[PDB]
Amino acid sequence: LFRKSKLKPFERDISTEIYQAGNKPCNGVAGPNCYSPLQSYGFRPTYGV
Amino acid sequence: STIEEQAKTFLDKFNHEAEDLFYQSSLASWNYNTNITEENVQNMNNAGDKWSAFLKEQSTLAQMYPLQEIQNLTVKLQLQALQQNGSSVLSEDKSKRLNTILNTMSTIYSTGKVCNPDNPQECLLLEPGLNEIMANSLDYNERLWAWESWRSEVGKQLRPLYEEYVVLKNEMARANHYEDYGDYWRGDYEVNGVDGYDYSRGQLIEDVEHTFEEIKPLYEHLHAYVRAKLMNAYPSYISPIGCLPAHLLGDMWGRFWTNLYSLTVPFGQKPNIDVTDAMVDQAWDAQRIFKEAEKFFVSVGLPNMTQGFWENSMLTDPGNVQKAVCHPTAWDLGKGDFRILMCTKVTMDDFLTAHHEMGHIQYDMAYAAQPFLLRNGANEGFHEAVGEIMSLSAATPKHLKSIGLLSPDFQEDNETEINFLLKQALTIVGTLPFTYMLEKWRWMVFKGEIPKDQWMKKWWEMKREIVGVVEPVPHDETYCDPASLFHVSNDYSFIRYYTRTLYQFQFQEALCQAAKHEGPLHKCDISNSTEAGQKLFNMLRLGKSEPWTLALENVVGAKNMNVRPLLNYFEPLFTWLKDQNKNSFVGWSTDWSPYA
Ligand SMILES: *[C@@H]1O[C@H](CO)[C@@H](O[C@@H]2O[C@H](CO)[C@@H](O[C@@H]3O[C@H](CO[C@H]4O[C@H](CO)[C@@H](O)[C@H](O)[C@@H]4O)[C@@H](O)[C@H](O[C@H]4O[C@H](CO)[C@@H](O)[C@H](O)[C@@H]4O)[C@@H]3O)[C@H](O)[C@H]2NC(C)=O)[C@H](O)[C@H]1NC(C)=O
Ligand SMILES: *[C@@H]1O[C@H](CO)[C@@H](O[C@@H]2O[C@H](CO)[C@@H](O[C@@H]3O[C@H](CO)[C@@H](O)[C@H](O)[C@@H]3O)[C@H](O)[C@H]2NC(C)=O)[C@H](O)[C@H]1NC(C)=O
Ligand SMILES: *[C@@H]1O[C@H](CO)[C@@H](O[C@@H]2O[C@H](CO)[C@@H](O)[C@H](O)[C@H]2NC(C)=O)[C@H](O)[C@H]1NC(C)=O
Ligand SMILES: *[C@@H]1O[C@H](CO)[C@@H](O)[C@H](O)[C@H]1NC(C)=O
Ligand SMILES: *[C@@H]1O[C@H](CO)[C@@H](O)[C@H](O)[C@H]1NC(C)=O
Ligand SMILES: *[C@@H]1O[C@H](CO)[C@@H](O)[C@H](O)[C@H]1NC(C)=O
Repeated sequence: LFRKSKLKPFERDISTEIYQAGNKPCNGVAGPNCYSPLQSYGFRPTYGV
Repeated sequence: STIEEQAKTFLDKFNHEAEDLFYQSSLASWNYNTNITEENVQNMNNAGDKWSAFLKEQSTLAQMYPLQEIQNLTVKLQLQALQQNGSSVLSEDKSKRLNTILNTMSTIYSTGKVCNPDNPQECLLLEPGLNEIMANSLDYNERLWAWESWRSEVGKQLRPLYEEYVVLKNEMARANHYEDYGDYWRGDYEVNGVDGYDYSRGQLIEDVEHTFEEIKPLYEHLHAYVRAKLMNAYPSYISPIGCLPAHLLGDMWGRFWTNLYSLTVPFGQKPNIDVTDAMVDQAWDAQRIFKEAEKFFVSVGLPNMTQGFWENSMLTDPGNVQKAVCHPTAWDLGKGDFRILMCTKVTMDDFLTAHHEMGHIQYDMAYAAQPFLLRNGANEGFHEAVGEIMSLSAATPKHLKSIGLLSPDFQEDNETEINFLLKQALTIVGTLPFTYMLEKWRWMVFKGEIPKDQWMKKWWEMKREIVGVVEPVPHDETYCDPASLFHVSNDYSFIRYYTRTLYQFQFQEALCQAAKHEGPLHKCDISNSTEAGQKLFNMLRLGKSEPWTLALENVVGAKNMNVRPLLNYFEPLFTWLKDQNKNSFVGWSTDWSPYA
């Protein structure tokens, strides 16, 4: 959901680091302006197309 | 970097969690509503607790972004809504006290019961018997006694609790920057930051008054005709110049005048329009009705329902052990799931209610692409107006003839149109003064200008002034008459039932203009038209992304609500009533009192 920059074609990225957005570096911990980069889908049979 | 990017990041996260949490809570609520069991209640409680807690922490976290550094004006709305709708300011003891007070209000309204005099043997509740008695029974003494007894047994208990509740809500409003809780309600229509479209909170008040200045003659002529007709039913009790007794309006509070149609039919000899027998002959079931509604919706160009809607929604009462509430509702669980919850009988009223609810479902589907915090109508009134405009065209004789329920041999002349317009009038026009009166009284009491010891005193004084209805039994300050109203006890804004009505006749008159229709306004259809469909859809898809003044402009062409279409709708009825009221006095006298 969050990356510093874009991706070159045919590329993969697996690194998981806390994406700092605020000016203060939060030293890789969860908190304000410091979100984990990997989100999660939620799948249930009752969803719509 | 700058505040804008950080706010955008925070919103991009918040939407993602909010979707899933809302889905879980709504699914739990639906599961309880279609399956009434204690564990379903527990699941509802858990899901609601999680949702409320999450909203609370998000409201706490959102405070770090000052709102004066946002110029996109789209992030600002989302930030404002999130900050407002989850912020608590009262102390813990006061907060739990208010929660207990509200729970007590709901419990006492649900559990209230009154029964026959000097006989504690058998007793009944408001919904089963009292409503039927006030809608059907013509006994003067029975209706008067029941009306007095319910108020005596409810408002007297509810008075001091309301006295504490108003104070607590007042300090809640004072803690924020609003002047009072009435201003907190009025802030819904507030519009700021846009040139040529700004709407101030106070202005609304003035506007309402101006509107009520123009609809007075129609209401008073209808009142005179109603008084003249009810003279026949109860000659001794009703005065030719006094206000009507409060216990002879066909319901508990006089909110609707529908029940008096049989007692006030203009031409009883002529047959009434009805299709119930026709549907019975053709062996109509629920799915046929809903498919007909869907075809009507398609015929204007709007897309029709998904497969999940047909599979998941339920339309017939399960019966047996499976018990569920049969109040018609349109659920939008989010994430692409829309359902309708209602129990269907083979009647014309259910046939119209199907269209009415499908309108809400289509409106919900319209703005699915907007962000989560902006998935709502432009104000509290647009949603109801959209859901109600279609029921008008659904019941027109032309649509019935095209569908085929009405025989082609049917004809139209004076009496049919007059009866239809009058039946519509006793439902639409009558409720406006009552709603305006209630809203104005609550505004005044929250303003604090009226002392407690005059609460009842003013309440009836304005009732004889505007509504033109006199109480049949005197009451002291012990009673709390407004507390007997369901919406007042449950803390619901009631002004939306006045802005909605004046909206809908603005919409219809617009669409019939685009449909190139000619003739009387009340005989209009938009089945084949498509320009009206796309024009409506253009406003429907907006959601909350724009000020409601702009949205109203994009459909009709005005920046404010107007009363002219409403009067234009009922103009033939106005002329006929003016003709009929030649020998009847117009205007009620406030000096008369039924109890000597
Ligand atoms: C900010 O937070 C507030 C409160 O926390 C939220 O406010 C709620 O908004 C919803 C959406 O409008 C309100 O829901 C509406 O309630 C009306 C009140 O009806 C009550 O009584 C009937 C019985 O007569 C019950 O069946 C019902 O459940 C209520 O208890 C309903 O009448 C409305 O239904 C209308 O629309 C449906 C289609 O949706 C039609 O089918 C119906 O016929 C009817 O016309 C509607 O359900 C809710 O009441 C508000 N809460 C309060 C406390 O007022 C905001 O949504 C929230 N904003 C955010 C998160 O952005
Ligand atoms: C206020 O903020 C919102 C959201 O941050 C801005 O909306 C964004 O507008 C841009 C273009 O105006 C959209 O870019 C478009 O993206 C699509 C792909 O989704 C692409 O196909 C288009 O060619 C275009 O690049 C962007 O998607 C949109 N944001 C969202 C969330 O939809 C808005 O512009 C801001 N207001 C002002 C005045 O700038
Ligand atoms: C919208 O178009 C449909 C399609 O023709 C109309 O349905 C026809 O209505 C006439 C009566 O006017 C019937 O004789 C036909 O049998 C109907 N055709 C079908 C396929 O059902 C419908 O009447 C139009 N809507 C309006 C308001 O005129
Ligand atoms: C309703 O709840 C009961 C209790 O768990 C459950 O057994 C049943 O499957 C649910 N659904 C229906 C339709 O009864
Ligand atoms: C309406 O539903 C029918 C199936 O009954 C489908 O063929 C049609 O495409 C739908 N209308 C639209 C606009 O998709
Ligand atoms: C009934 O309608 C006709 C229309 O031609 C009109 O001439 C007549 O005056 C009307 N009668 C009443 C009582 O409204």
